[PDB]
Amino acid sequence: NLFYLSPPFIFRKGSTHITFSKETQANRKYNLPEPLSYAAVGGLDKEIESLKSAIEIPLHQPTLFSSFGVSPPRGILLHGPPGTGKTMLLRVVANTSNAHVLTINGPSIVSKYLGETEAALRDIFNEARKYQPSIIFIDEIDSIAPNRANDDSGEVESRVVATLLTLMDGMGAAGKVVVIAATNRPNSVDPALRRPGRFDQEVEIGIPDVDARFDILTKQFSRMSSDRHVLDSEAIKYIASKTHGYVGADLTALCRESVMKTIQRGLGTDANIDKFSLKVTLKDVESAMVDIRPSAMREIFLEMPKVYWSDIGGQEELKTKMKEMIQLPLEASETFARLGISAPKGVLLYGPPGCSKTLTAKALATESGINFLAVKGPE
Amino acid sequence: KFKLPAEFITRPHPSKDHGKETCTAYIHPNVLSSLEINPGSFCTVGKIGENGILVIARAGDEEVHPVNVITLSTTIRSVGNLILGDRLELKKAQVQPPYATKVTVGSLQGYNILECMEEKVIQKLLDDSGVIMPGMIFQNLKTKAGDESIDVVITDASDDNLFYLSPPFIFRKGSTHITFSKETQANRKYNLPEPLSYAAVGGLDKEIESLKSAIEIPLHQPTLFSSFGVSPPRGILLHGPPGTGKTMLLRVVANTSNAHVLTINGPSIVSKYLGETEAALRDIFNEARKYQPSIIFIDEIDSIAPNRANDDSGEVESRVVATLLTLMDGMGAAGKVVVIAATNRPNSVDPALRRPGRFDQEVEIGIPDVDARFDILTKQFSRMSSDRHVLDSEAIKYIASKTHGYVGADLTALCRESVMKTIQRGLGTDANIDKFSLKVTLKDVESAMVDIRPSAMREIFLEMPKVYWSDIGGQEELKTKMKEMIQLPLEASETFARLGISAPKGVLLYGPPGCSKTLTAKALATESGINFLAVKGPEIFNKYVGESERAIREIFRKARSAAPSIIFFDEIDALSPDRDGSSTSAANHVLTSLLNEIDGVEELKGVVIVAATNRPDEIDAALLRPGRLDRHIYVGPPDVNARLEILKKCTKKFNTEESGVDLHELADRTEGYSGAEVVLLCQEAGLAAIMEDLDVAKVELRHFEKAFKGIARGITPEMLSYYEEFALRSG
Amino acid sequence: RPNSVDPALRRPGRFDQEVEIGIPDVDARFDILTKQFSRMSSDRHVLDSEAIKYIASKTHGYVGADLTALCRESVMKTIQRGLGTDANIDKFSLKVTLKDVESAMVDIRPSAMREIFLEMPKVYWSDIGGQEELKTKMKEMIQLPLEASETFARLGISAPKGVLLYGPPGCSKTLTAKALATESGINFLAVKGPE
Ligand SMILES: Nc1ncnc2c1ncn2[C@@H]1O[C@H](COP(=O)(O)OP(=O)(O)OP(O)(O)=S)[C@@H](O)[C@H]1O
Ligand SMILES: Nc1ncnc2c1ncn2[C@@H]1O[C@H](COP(=O)(O)OP(=O)(O)OP(O)(O)=S)[C@@H](O)[C@H]1O
Ligand SMILES: Nc1ncnc2c1ncn2[C@@H]1O[C@H](COP(=O)(O)OP(=O)(O)OP(O)(O)=S)[C@@H](O)[C@H]1O
Ligand SMILES: Nc1ncnc2c1ncn2[C@@H]1O[C@H](COP(=O)(O)OP(=O)(O)OP(O)(O)=S)[C@@H](O)[C@H]1O
Ligand SMILES: Nc1ncnc2c1ncn2[C@@H]1O[C@H](COP(=O)(O)OP(=O)(O)OP(O)(O)=S)[C@@H](O)[C@H]1O
Repeated sequence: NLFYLSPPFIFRKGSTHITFSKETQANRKYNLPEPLSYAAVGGLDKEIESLKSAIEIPLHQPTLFSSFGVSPPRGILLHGPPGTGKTMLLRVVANTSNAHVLTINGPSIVSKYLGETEAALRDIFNEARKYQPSIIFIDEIDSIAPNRANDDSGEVESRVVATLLTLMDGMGAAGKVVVIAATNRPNSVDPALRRPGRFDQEVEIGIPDVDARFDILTKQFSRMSSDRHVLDSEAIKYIASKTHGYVGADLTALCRESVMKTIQRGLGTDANIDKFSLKVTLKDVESAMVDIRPSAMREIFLEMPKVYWSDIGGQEELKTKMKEMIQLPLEASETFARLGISAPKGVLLYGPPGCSKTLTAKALATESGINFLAVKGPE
Repeated sequence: KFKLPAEFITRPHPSKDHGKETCTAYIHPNVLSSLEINPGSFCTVGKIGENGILVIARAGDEEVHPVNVITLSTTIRSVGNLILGDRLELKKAQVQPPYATKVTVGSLQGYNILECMEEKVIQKLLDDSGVIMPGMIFQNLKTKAGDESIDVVITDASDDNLFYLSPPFIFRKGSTHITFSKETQANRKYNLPEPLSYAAVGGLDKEIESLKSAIEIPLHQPTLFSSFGVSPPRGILLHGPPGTGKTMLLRVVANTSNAHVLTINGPSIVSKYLGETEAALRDIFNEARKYQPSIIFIDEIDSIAPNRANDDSGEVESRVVATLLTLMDGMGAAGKVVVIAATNRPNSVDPALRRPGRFDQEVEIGIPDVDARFDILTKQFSRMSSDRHVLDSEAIKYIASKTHGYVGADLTALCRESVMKTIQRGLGTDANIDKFSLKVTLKDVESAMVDIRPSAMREIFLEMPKVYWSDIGGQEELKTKMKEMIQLPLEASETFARLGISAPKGVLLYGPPGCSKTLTAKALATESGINFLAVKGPEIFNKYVGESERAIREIFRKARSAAPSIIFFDEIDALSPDRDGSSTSAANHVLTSLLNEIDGVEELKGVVIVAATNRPDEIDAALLRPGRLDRHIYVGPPDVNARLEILKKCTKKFNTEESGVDLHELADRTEGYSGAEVVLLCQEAGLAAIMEDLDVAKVELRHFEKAFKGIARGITPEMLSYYEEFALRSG
Repeated sequence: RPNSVDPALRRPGRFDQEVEIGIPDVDARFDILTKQFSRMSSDRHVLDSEAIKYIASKTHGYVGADLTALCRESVMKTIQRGLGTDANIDKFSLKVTLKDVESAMVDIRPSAMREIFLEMPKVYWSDIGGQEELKTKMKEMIQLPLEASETFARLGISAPKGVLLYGPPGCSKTLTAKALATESGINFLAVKGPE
């Protein structure tokens, strides 16, 4: 009657047929945990190889540095805006590397009794020393190791930061141990904790480029079945160029919302329709994208009633020049790049009240595709 | 019933210089019996959490040995680098280790000891051990000359990795063979712990003499003070910026000083119960007093002893501080105990601890200068010693000259990153090269400098392009004057020291919009070599009463740390009203902080201040004085040659050499243009060419004429008259 | 911290009498130094008893433990002087010359003065060309009231304890502050404006 993660069976030669297959993974029926791998991470290629180097040499080839008379780099810190995939990197590092894996999940170690938070850290680092090689993860380091000089950091923060400092570089030794940390606020981490010897490397993990977003979208859509209908490159490339300022969590939300839109369309067609054949068509992605907001833009509220160029009566000169400024440098990038010329990046629209000044700004906002931040004089 | 302790304490053999004892661990017979380790059997000893050494048990006098103490000679203690007072885990050996054929007798003083010594006694000294391993040292063996002594090392043994730190071997006499060498260290593939020594510390000669004076006499020569009737000292407080060598000095003192060593690593003693933190301190000090001479180390003493008047310091903190005070200087005497504490924040340690009898000396471990840095780099590159090709002492001196602001940890990181550049170079030529066979050339140190910023500069995120002095057209006088300040003081330092004069520390760049001011800031940030800080005008201001001044003080602090350094004050007039009666209190206090921090009661040594302004007559006189903003340099609209250089640089990727346009005619045409207007002319011309077609070939004179017709001259004779009548003062 | 103790304990019948062990003045300093130099009594040579009054007169801010540190560092300085003259001179045979106490005073700053971290390179009254009236008036306040204390007590006057230095930028106002820090002898604190 017991409950198992996988059914137990016994092999009895001859009487149990060893039937071959080509499926490279276990049967999907079972909900077996499936290893996360680097192939699921998009972009960040150079950062991924930097993580590989700084994880591999300290743990799996230390005698190379001992041969060269230098200490090993026992620290990596990942910083960059939220949603860029910092915890994804920590989980893939955990699941890929063969090492003792320990985690300080910020507030998970914290206690209201005087010395217990510090004792949790000492036990974690002594376990890492005991079993080698070892990787210690600290997601949101800034939650347990604040600046220690600012006003709100009292004695408790001082003692926790001191424990981290002394367990990384103090009278005690390290061993084949590497500490990997992630933070959205690198400068809120204590300044004496980022010196070489502690978090020597600061592998920045920033917002994706157009190439990075294309990579993330191809890898996200590779997870699905043959119900995509988005041409592996072209449609995904259009979606990647149309996403500006996206970070990667929002792109996953966009894919999930596209699935939601396709299946709600299916329900609106008929309740008993054969959904699985309802390919997510690019218009479903479009309907999804209008219902998501870029990570860097949730707080940019706009009423923006979707102005288009044809609404502006005349002003053909202004329209041509604003096409020059906003559209062309992206639609003809290689030409400007090869001429060594950066397009003009500022314009002043001046004229009597009630002309097309603000309306042209709104038209740029809702025709250029790029983001659009607005300001007013006395606000 | 007898209770078995969980942790034993190392202590020294009192008995003898040498003998068969050299592998015997005397233990309390209660413990020996309880563990069934009868005398003569094989037992293992090791630091907690680590593999163990193999030794021979013996029983100690019941009335002298406490239960905790295990007694070991220097020979065995050298193997695992066991410092007296280290906590041991003792265990019985399940299996007798095998026999080796090779005994690799090394030397520490490096002589041909077989000539300096009679090997017929060396054989006895090697034989007596019974067990043999890599690492065992033998000490103070008198030479044939008698007046001198030698030390010996067993570097390795083998026969022709888990549960054992050093591979244990048994001395099967006759099958064992000597393989003598001058080598001083064990095979690094074993990965034994390498003892620390003072020779690994550089740039702290005076501080090292101070610590040695304040440790040796109080511990190993107390009768000297008693003869004079002065009480011995009890403390040293090492302090200084993070990364300067404090904990390294504590580790070296622990390794080299022949005293019982106890440690308090930050709040390692802080406990949830009401009186356990005080009990821990009292236990530590009673142990120190029981096993004199002893040293009690306290890292992060600002974390177990705050100021006790600070708001956050409650009763727990008060009780701990009181315990320290009473244990160091109270009604009971502490004996021959020296407390060496390291702290990055000396003023957070309670004032009562910082007075004679508690912390007599406070030794500052400061940021290394050029020579201290040369020492550090020499010592590390000597720790390399074959894989370098960085040699002749000039390349390391060059690196010391180039790595400004480095603190000592950054230098270790530089060596490591240079090694990694070597590894990836080797991969760059052979994807399977032998990484143990490479060498780290000066190219690699230079290639690592570009990825290591000083720890002082970590907070200063300035994402700037790469602007060269070749980008700035004209401004030759400005370039010469800026070189005189930025690079000459560092290249011609000896000449300045000889003439007795230091270079001026400030320049005010003033001129009309669009002429080279901030561009020179970027050029310095790229070409200067010395560290660059920048404040973008009113960036510092804050609604609160005392924060806008703290921003100034903090930026100047960060510049002091990273000296030599450049601070660029962009549009400084935002910070410096004229004090003619304006009621803007925050601006006036910012101005006063800036004044008193450029040239005030404390001098500003290595920082050079650059400030750019559009409206230079609005700046205060006290700021423009010599000593703060020494020399005023006018950056005006480019002349014909400067325009022409701008055009040649900007129009390079226009295939102008084909036909149509002629840059000299243009340079003459654009009189009165700011440089930005010339750049705009080129940009708009390229844009018009793109409009006539998406070619990549060439622009035409039609495009330049069209662009010229659009750009208006933003600089007027009133502006130039203003700037020239300001300049008229200099004469 | 007398006020940190509960008032109920600071009541007659529980803590009847409170005794204030204050900071020693010149006479207390001299008594302390006489007794700490009496325990030495033969390795000393400082015994003129005018040398000890001299030292006491220059030990500004010394609280009583600083004087012990002073004697100890004097022993160390004479030790290292002996080693400098001869490589293996018997350290037990040396004597503590007055020069040794003077050379120790350059290292021991009072415990009350240990929170004040001021860099302040050396500057001397000879570096400040001119300003002779200023130098005379600064001496009249910083040194005469300590050199001529008994005369002031006889005439019944206290010297003025404030001076406002004013003038155009670039003259020796802050330079005089650095000169005072280097050459006044007495302790130096500084507040840098809106700090
Ligand atoms: N290539 C990718 N880059 C980034 N995020 C991805 C990527 N692929 C999937 N994701 C999803 O985006 C999220 C990335 O993890 P997050 O933890 O949200 O990132 P993070 O916010 O930087 O880490 P935190 O703040 O410590 S939770 C997860 O929900 C992933 O499922
Ligand atoms: N070609 C046009 N010229 C002027 N107004 C136009 C034009 N086309 C449409 N409009 C309308 O006229 C009004 C002008 O509004 P705005 O574009 O805000 O003018 P405005 O000059 O920006 O006014 P301000 O900013 O308050 S001075 C809006 O209702 C527009 O929809
Ligand atoms: N010759 C040297 N001189 C000084 N420092 C050195 C030298 N060689 C290496 N170092 C580095 O200096 C550092 C010594 O650490 P410390 O500066 O004492 O630590 P800290 O950040 O100041 O605070 P704590 O409490 O002492 S860990 C280590 O990172 C060493 O690698
Ligand atoms: N030789 C040159 N001289 C001046 N400006 C140049 C030159 N070459 C390029 N520029 C352009 O000049 C622009 C303005 O740079 P700066 O001269 O630093 O402006 P500025 O002098 O600081 O004027 P203010 O005081 O900020 S309004 C840059 O964006 C460059 O593109
Ligand atoms: N005899 C002297 N008189 C005046 N200044 C001198 C003299 N000798 C050298 N100086 C220089 O003059 C500078 C003036 O320094 P400060 O005392 O800071 O001036 P200041 O009186 O404080 O003016 P302000 O109000 O601070 S701008 C010193 O830093 C020296 O470099």
